[PDB]
Amino acid sequence: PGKGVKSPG
Amino acid sequence: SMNPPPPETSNPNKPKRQTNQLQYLLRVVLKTLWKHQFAWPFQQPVDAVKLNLPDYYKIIKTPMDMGTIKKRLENNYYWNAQECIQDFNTMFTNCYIYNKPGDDIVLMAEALEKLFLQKINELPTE
Repeated sequence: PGKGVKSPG
Repeated sequence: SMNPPPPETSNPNKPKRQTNQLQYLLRVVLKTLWKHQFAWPFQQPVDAVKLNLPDYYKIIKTPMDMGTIKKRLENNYYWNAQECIQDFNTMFTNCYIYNKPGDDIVLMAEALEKLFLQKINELPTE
């Protein structure tokens, strides 16, 4: 699997 | 679960240098990437324990991250700019090996890489 959803800083 | 030791940031046997290109890599290139809204996943080694990615360090045997690069530059760890540029390229390559197109981490890496390449296109002289 992957790292999932990432929000910008 | 365990992370590996991080990449070294100092080595008392490794000759050190400051070059105008290395100075640019810290004060222009790294600075601009570090402040970008997409920088945060790349500011420290991948924490495969916290992310529950038990295969990460099975697949990625040459890890790299901008926290490591920042420290190497601040320590004058490198002899030349190409060593540092290789570390950036390793960081991006690892991301593209482990993750899939369209994953958020990949979109973030792609934008950072474009910015990196724009800045290194204008490396100064000595």
